Amino acid sequence: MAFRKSNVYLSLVNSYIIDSPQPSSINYWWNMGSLLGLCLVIQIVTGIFMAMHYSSNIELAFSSVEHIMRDVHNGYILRYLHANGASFFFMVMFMHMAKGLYYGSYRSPRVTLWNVGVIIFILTIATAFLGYCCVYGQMSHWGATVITNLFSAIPFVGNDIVSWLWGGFSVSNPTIQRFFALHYLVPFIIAAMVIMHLMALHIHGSSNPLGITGNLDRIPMHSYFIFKDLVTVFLFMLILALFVFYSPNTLGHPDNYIPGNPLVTPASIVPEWYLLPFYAILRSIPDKLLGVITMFAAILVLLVLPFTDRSVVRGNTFKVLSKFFFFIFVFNFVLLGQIGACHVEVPYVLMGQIATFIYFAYFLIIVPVISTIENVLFYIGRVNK
Amino acid sequence: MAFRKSNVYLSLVNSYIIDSPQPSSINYWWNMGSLLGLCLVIQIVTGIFMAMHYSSNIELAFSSVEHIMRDVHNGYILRYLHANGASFFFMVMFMHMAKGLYYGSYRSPRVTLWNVGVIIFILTIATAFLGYCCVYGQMSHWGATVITNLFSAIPFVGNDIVSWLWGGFSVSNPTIQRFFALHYLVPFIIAAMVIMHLMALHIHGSSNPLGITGNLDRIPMHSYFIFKDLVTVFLFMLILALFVFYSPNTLGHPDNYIPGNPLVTPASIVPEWYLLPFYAILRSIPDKLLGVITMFAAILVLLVLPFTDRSVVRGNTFKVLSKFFFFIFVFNFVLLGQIGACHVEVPYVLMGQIATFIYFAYFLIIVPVISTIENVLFYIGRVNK
Amino acid sequence: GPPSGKTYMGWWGHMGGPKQKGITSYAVSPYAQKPLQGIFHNAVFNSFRRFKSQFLYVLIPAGIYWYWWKNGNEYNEFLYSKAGREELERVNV
Amino acid sequence: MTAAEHGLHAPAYAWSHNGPFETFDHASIRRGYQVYREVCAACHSLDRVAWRTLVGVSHTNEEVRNMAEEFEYDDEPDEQGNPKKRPGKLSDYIPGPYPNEQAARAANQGALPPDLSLIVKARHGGCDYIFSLLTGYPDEPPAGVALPPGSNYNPYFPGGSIAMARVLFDDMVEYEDGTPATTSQMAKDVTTFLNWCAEPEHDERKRLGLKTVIILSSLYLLSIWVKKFKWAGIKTRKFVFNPPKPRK
Amino acid sequence: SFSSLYKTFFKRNAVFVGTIFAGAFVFQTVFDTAITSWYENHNKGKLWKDVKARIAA
Amino acid sequence: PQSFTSIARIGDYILKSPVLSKLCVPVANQFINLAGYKKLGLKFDDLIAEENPIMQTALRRLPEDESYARAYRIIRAHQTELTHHLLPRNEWIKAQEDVPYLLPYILEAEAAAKEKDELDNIEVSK
Amino acid sequence: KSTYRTPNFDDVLKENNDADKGRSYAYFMVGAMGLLSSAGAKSTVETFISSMTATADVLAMA
Ligand SMILES: CCCCCCCCCCC(=O)OC[C@H](COP(=O)(O)OC[C@H](O)COP(=O)(O)OC[C@@H](COC(=O)CC)OC(=O)CCC)OC(=O)CCCCCCCC
Ligand SMILES: CCCCCCCCCCC(=O)OC[C@H](COP(=O)(O)OC[C@H](O)COP(=O)(O)OC[C@@H](COC(=O)CC)OC(=O)CCC)OC(=O)CCCCCCCC
Ligand SMILES: CCCCCCCCCCCCCCCCCC(=O)OC[C@H](COP(=O)(O)OCCN)OC(=O)CCCCCCCCCCCCC
Ligand code: HEM
Ligand code: HEM
Ligand code: HEM
Ligand code: HEM
Ligand code: HEM
Ligand SMILES: CCCCCCCCCCCCCCC(=O)O[C@H](COC(=O)CCCCCCCCCCCC)COP(=O)(O)O
Ligand SMILES: CCCCCCCCCCCCCCCCCC(=O)O[C@H](COC(=O)CCCCCC)COP(=O)(O)OCCN
Ligand SMILES: CCCCCCCCCCCCCCCCCC(=O)O[C@H](COC(=O)CCCCCC)COP(=O)(O)OCCN
Ligand SMILES: CCCCCCCCCCCCCC(=O)O[C@H](COC(=O)CCCCCCCCCCC)COP(=O)(O)O
Ligand SMILES: C/C=C(C)/C=C/C=C/[C@H](OC)[C@@H](C)[C@@H](OC)[C@@H](C)CCc1oc2c(O)c(OC)cc(OC)c2c(=O)c1C
Ligand SMILES: C/C=C(C)/C=C/C=C/[C@H](OC)[C@@H](C)[C@@H](OC)[C@@H](C)CCc1oc2c(O)c(OC)cc(OC)c2c(=O)c1C
Ligand SMILES: OC[C@H]1O[C@@](CO)(O[C@H]2O[C@H](CO)[C@@H](O)[C@H](O)[C@H]2O)[C@@H](O)[C@@H]1O
Repeated sequence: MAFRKSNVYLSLVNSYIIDSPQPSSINYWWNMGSLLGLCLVIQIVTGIFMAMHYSSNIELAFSSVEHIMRDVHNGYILRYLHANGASFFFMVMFMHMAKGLYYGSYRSPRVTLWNVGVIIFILTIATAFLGYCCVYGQMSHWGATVITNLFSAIPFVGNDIVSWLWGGFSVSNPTIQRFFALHYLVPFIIAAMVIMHLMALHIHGSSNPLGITGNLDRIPMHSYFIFKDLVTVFLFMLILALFVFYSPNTLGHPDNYIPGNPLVTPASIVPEWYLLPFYAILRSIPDKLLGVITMFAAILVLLVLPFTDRSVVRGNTFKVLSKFFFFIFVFNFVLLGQIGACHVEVPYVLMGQIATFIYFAYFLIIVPVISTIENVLFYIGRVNK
Repeated sequence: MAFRKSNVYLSLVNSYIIDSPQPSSINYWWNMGSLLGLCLVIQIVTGIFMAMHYSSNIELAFSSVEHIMRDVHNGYILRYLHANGASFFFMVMFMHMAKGLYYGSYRSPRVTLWNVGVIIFILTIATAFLGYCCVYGQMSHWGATVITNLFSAIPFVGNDIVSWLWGGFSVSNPTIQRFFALHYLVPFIIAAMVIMHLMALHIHGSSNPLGITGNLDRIPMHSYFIFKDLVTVFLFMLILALFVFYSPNTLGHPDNYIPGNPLVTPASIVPEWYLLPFYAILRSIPDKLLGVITMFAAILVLLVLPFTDRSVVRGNTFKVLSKFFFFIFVFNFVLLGQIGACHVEVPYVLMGQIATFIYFAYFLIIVPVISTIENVLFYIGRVNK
Repeated sequence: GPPSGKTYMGWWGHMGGPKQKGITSYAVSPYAQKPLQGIFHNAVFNSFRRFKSQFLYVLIPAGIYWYWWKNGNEYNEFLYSKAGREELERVNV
Repeated sequence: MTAAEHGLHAPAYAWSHNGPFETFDHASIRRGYQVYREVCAACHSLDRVAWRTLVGVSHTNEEVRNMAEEFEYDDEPDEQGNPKKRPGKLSDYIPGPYPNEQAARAANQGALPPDLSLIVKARHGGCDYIFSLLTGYPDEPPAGVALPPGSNYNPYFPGGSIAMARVLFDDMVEYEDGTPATTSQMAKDVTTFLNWCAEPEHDERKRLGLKTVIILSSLYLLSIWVKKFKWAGIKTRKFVFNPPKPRK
Repeated sequence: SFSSLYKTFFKRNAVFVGTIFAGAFVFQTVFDTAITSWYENHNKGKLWKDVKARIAA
Repeated sequence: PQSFTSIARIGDYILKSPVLSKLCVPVANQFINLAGYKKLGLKFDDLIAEENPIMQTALRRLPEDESYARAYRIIRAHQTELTHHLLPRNEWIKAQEDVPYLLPYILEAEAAAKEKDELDNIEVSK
Repeated sequence: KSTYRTPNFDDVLKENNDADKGRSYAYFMVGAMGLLSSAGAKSTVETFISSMTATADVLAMA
């Protein structure tokens, strides 16, 4: 047999990216995964090269990033790529998750693939949080304070956990140094989870836009999808370059260009854009503990989808009501993000609470009710007696 | 089928650690590989926890390690475990490599396994070098200076490569900060290389002390070898603990408790013990370029063994001459280390040069000659005519 | 290698689909086709035709949300203006 | 949030560095440095800017060497361990007016004038906000507004009450090149200098961006064509079905 | 990209790696000079070079 | 997830009710036409997710002639989909042709599986 | 329908002569993509490599 098949190492490359049988009809939404792999590579490489010039000590952190921006040759490119890359990582991940939602990718036999994906989502959010803390600007200090404090809600031992995470009385030197060490580590854990994600994907292959079997007409990954993925790789790079070179701080917060100050929380404080919808969900609950619980539940609720989707067919392509409500969910998520960027004022509080209810209702009420109605509609719309 | 075999993730665990068919006769020497896996884990875990309290800035490095020794709860345990653990990693690796040499583990069909092993050896040496530099004691600064200068021997571009490695005019702040970033990275590359090592091993399985096929009598890894590996895991931990708690600085150099001084190289300078044999080989050549080439060649020569071993049987168990010379090679390697610990004086210089010749002669002359002779002795010692 | 659990996808030669018979496919080499000039007129009419079938599924939900947002935003701007101070005190507490 | 609390929105001025293909106006940066030195430097530090970075941007090597030498920096102690001073050099960073935060606040009625090295990137509005602030002090605050003793009214500042008073007044500086030193001209020039202080890579970044965007645009278009060619056989594939004759 | 023009240089063969790499080297030089000239000319009068010249008095 | 035995139970109830039948069926007809699967040459039964034991049992029992026909519709649908077009109007599946050809095989398999589960868990009342 | 009666492809088939038109266009596209990608990769590697060279603040000779 060919060397690419007989060799112990190349056989893996061949099974995953050369001879892998792909459904002939997968569309451009199936290109987001390769984009996520690219993002992870971009982040790890730019991150390692910046780490060579970074100092984690709380008194040196902010200045070391400025040193990267000013003194390191092409340092500003590394930093803007890493910072804008993180935003892009989340935008593509949101699209990857949305595609899965729309096409019923979370359904059996891909429940394991979906669950590993949820874990990766959590690790990625955590990694981005740790990195943001490393800049040690005003948003870094306060984001570090608030997020670590989320654990103080744990009854009985909460305050002890927070003091442990801090390594002191408050977010200080011990905190930033451990956050950087951890920021370096998690991306490697994510890489290992991505391998687990790919292993789960490989045993069943990808789904397709029709939601039916792809076993009757497959085409090899090599050439077809290798070159189709290249199209989006260049589009992604083009757009990222536009931000990196022409509008590098648009996706960020000006307050992070101000060194962290333990005595002053700026009135203009706002979380990173990709965290806004979750921030809005937390803010919607006028209780400390329930707010924290509800926010984490917003992520964990993704795990109930294989069970609440009662439909007999996979995906939304041929479902009128499901398609409509999917877009209701999408814009509701964007609204949640917009509410998060607003002050806690009338009528934003009520809007946020309603949008929060809608977010959860989608998974727990809308999907099961609508999918059941649609099963019956498909039945009585043709059968007769 | 059983879940451990059916599940996508568990099947790998079952395949490598539970149902893996092991030759019934492998002895305790086959336990070194599991010990190397343990070592890597120990280093990575202790390293990460120490990283949380370390500062790579050249003016803060040495003091941060002292901070780990003095202020961090159980910090001295983490540091002594990491430092002594590194020494044990090399001792076990030398034994693992010696085991392979003795039993012809490098022979077909395990050449790929052996070659991947050589790469791991090189990466482990490089990793340990980078880590030693991070302490920033006198041996750290001078070791960093000498090792980086090894590349200045490359014609035309050598000096430029060295300046690039330094990030300046000499081993300074940029050098230490990049070395720490790289020290964090390589262990993960080693982990990836170990996975590749295990993959090559898995397709042919382990060899055995008889050097013949193990296909007629296998026993499952689980229980038998899982519990046999436990015996040496505990012995390893016991011995390591004796050093860590009772004699933590015996394997180190006192000069590394003196902060690096760019203006003074101590007369008492000596490389870490596991590097002494290669150090002696370099010192044996009265020429800059050839000394460097010869030292690197001492590692690369390991790759010719599958080709220079002309024997028709695998391993030394039934070979009088081969066993004798294997031990000549082993003690010659120890002598090289002892010579490396001595000053450049008579008659150590000649002894080093002769031992260096014996080291190379083993792979290039002794093995092929003795193996050819033994092939014939086995033939004429029984056949009539 | 050890026995592994069966799935719903195989590999070339045994993909796991139903036996096929009676279907005949035909194809022509990319090298023998017009240099991708049949784009416009053959894809410009189809484009937007596909989105004409989908736009309402996206646009209506978008419209509902954009108007809900604008309404709340305008009400907020009023509540914090001099003219809205009376109502602000009322709805705030 | 009330209008006062938010602060008046800063309008969009036509900065010559606005736009993807535009570099900074270096004559404006040069003039802006003079405004910083003669006016702002009395209360504002520029800690992250090294003397050497001004070379080839707004001044010659000789000019910066002469400027740096007008200041004193701590040198290494003498052979007896006694402290000693030395003139500034290109490698040094522009010195601030105060030895510490306590001194800074004592000289400004309790308020701390922020370092301006990154002020343009550290404020929403960037150049527009900085410019509008400097030229936005009315002679008197709007009716009904009680200004806290020591404060100054400026609509562009959130809350309207700012510890910095108007510092720019017509002709307070004599421009080396002959440019009339009006309040708005000085504000425009100093803001441009401060934008360069915050983004010294600006000019090169935009040049590299042009190269990068052109290459990636071409690559993206090229990949689409290559993809279409590689997929042409599949895209035009034709299938026909002839029901098999019943028997097995 | 005319068929006849391509054939005069490559005769129905695709461009080989060696030529691709060699061509990339030439492109890098010419492209950089072209972009730099266009960029500096577009900003003529704002650059330090232009300002340093203006300061003749 | 929802069994076909359950879908049929609810559906038959609507169909056998003159009131509900007049109120629901027209809505269902519009739902199906808007679905658009027939425009890709597919019948509803071709849409059922098959990666489960019930469906595999049903598909295995499907007579050869119909199996070959289903294979063609699925393949043609994938080809049409990848070209981002619909089939020509004359190739669309007609309402009269959108028959539940697989449903009886599915219901039979479900009934057998339900009984096996019941028998596997039967309780003995001494 | 007879399997010997091939369906109509005229819509996509090259009517005019020169059976190498599609080839020349295709190879020019692939070639140009390989060229710009090679220059892009080189620029990228050099960008990273140069970030390790002496920083602006250490190039100060006293
Ligand atoms: C955003 C910041 C992150 C940056 C990452 C960017 C990565 C791209 C993400 C966009 C995406 O995934 O869109 C997929 C959507 C599905 O498309 P389909 O599979 O049904 O296409 C059939 C196609 O004609 C085949 O056509 P063909 O392969 O021949 O060329 C297709 C097209 C592909 O363009 C792309 O690269 C994607 C936009 O090339 C062109 O003709 C463009 C000419 C300049 O493409 C579309 O048709 C667009 C529909 C609207 C989606 C809007 C995106 C929401 C933000
Ligand atoms: C500092 C870093 C290292 C620290 C960790 C290292 C731990 C393991 C390294 C030693 C090693 O691998 O030696 C293997 C060698 C081969 O042995 P074999 O397979 O032919 O055994 C048959 C056995 O009786 C089966 O016997 P059994 O399984 O029933 O028990 C064996 C014995 C095992 O002890 C061990 O822990 C392994 C050494 O348990 C005892 O009864 C001992 C009572 C205290 O065992 C020997 O005979 C030792 C030869 C000495 C050479 C050592 C050179 C090192 C420089
Ligand atoms: C880059 C190149 C790297 C090369 C590194 C060279 C290694 C350096 C030294 C490593 C220390 C351990 C040496 C390992 C040698 C043992 C290898 C081995 O596999 O030995 C098997 C052998 C007997 O096994 P048998 O199967 O033949 O016994 C007959 C059963 N019927 O077992 C025996 O004969 C008994 C083993 C006695 C070991 C003596 C070791 C002396 C080492 C001194 C330690 C260093 C002190 C500073
Ligand atoms: C570092 C992040 C991730 C990487 C690198 C990654 C990569 C991939 C790749 C290469 C594919 C196949 C191609 C595709 O459909 O796009 C895939 C499929 C899939 N991924 Fe991910 N993924 C990531 C995160 C996630 C997350 C966060 C989820 C869900 C919460 C997820 C859910 C899925 C599912 C269900 C599929 C199957 C899609 C289908 O075939 O219908 N992935 N992923
Ligand atoms: C999963 C991949 C990663 C993600 C999602 C991520 C995300 C981030 C984020 C959001 C920031 C803040 C950027 C800013 O606002 O300036 C950051 C900073 C940083 N990251 Fe990462 N990162 C990743 C991997 C890495 C790796 C592997 C390293 C290795 C040490 C690294 C090193 C750094 C450093 C030194 C900074 C500080 C400089 C800067 O602010 O850009 N990152 N990262
Ligand atoms: C972090 C480093 C390493 C790890 C974790 C590792 C691990 C393993 C393990 C678990 C085994 C199976 C059990 C055994 O024979 O000990 C093995 C076998 C082997 N390893 Fe390694 N190894 C490492 C480095 C090396 C090196 C440096 C070489 C050689 C230059 C090497 C050569 C071999 C060979 C040839 C075998 C087969 C032995 C036989 O079955 O006869 N290994 N290794
Ligand atoms: C194969 C793995 C590793 C090896 C062989 C290794 C080896 C070494 C060595 C020999 C030293 C000097 C010890 C001394 O004399 O004090 C060192 C120091 C250090 N290593 Fe590692 N290391 C490994 C992995 C790691 C990892 C993954 C990290 C994570 C950042 C790490 C962090 C450190 C730190 C902070 C020090 C400085 C404190 C000290 O001197 O112990 N190491 N390492
Ligand atoms: C044209 C030269 C100057 C420039 C460009 C300048 C610019 C600025 C800017 C942008 C701020 C930040 C306002 C904010 O937080 O949004 C500020 C604050 C301040 N400036 Fe200046 N300034 C100049 C001269 C002065 C002078 C000469 C003094 C001392 C007499 C002074 C005292 C202060 C104080 C006390 C603050 C703090 C205001 C507060 O937070 O309430 N400034 N200045
Ligand atoms: C990465 C590290 C490499 C190290 C390789 C060493 C392999 C040894 C791992 C031991 C697992 C034993 C599992 C036995 C089992 O599941 O059998 C279970 C029984 O387990 C027990 O009775 C507990 C034994 C306690 C062993 C202590 C673990 C030591 C932890 C230190 C090891 C650090 C690496 C099934 O037993 P049964 O067969 O009679 O029904
Ligand atoms: C987190 C990552 C974990 C790693 C997962 C493994 C993924 C594999 C991806 C690696 C792609 C690279 C494969 C190139 C090597 C293939 C050639 C080969 O194996 O030739 C090998 C020899 O290889 C060597 O000596 C060294 C290989 C080191 C490779 C280091 C990168 C020939 O092997 P052969 O198949 O011909 O069998 C030998 C006859 N008994
Ligand atoms: C280099 C990276 C490491 C290489 C990856 C391979 C090695 C994996 C070793 C890890 C051991 C951990 C295995 C525990 C998972 C086994 C249970 C399982 O897969 O249940 C899964 C569901 O798993 C999940 O939802 C999340 C799994 C996340 C695991 C996170 C560590 C059930 O899958 P199941 O096999 O039952 O599929 C049904 C077939 N009719
Ligand atoms: C490790 C992956 C990092 C890739 C980041 C992708 C995001 C797009 C902008 C990247 C710009 C960084 C370089 C730069 O500024 O160069 C600019 C040119 O950039 C390009 O041509 C970019 C095209 C991308 C081609 C990349 C192929 C894949 C790289 C694999 C490397 C083995 C400027 O070049 P210069 O300094 O003038 O020589
Ligand atoms: C050692 C490692 C640790 C402790 C890791 C912890 C990770 C925790 C979670 O990740 C899994 C967490 C980041 C994730 O919660 C699900 C996010 C959605 C939290 C979103 C979040 O962001 C904020 C933020 O960014 C801010 O910036 C200035 C300020 C903030 O309030 C003012 C918030 C905030 O109120 C919330 C809820
Ligand atoms: C960024 C990463 C880089 C540049 C990695 C470089 C890796 C290089 C090699 O590893 C692969 C190298 C460590 C390896 O050479 C084969 C060793 C055997 C080198 C042995 C070695 O040690 C010394 C040492 O330790 C000292 O300490 C105080 C002092 C030394 O002279 C006095 C030496 C010395 O003269 C030699 C030859
Ligand atoms: O602290 C400044 C001090 O100046 C006064 C003098 O009346 O304020 C006047 O001048 C300021 C300078 O621009 C204006 O901002 C202010 O609005 C104006 O009344 C004092 O009121 C003030 O405390």
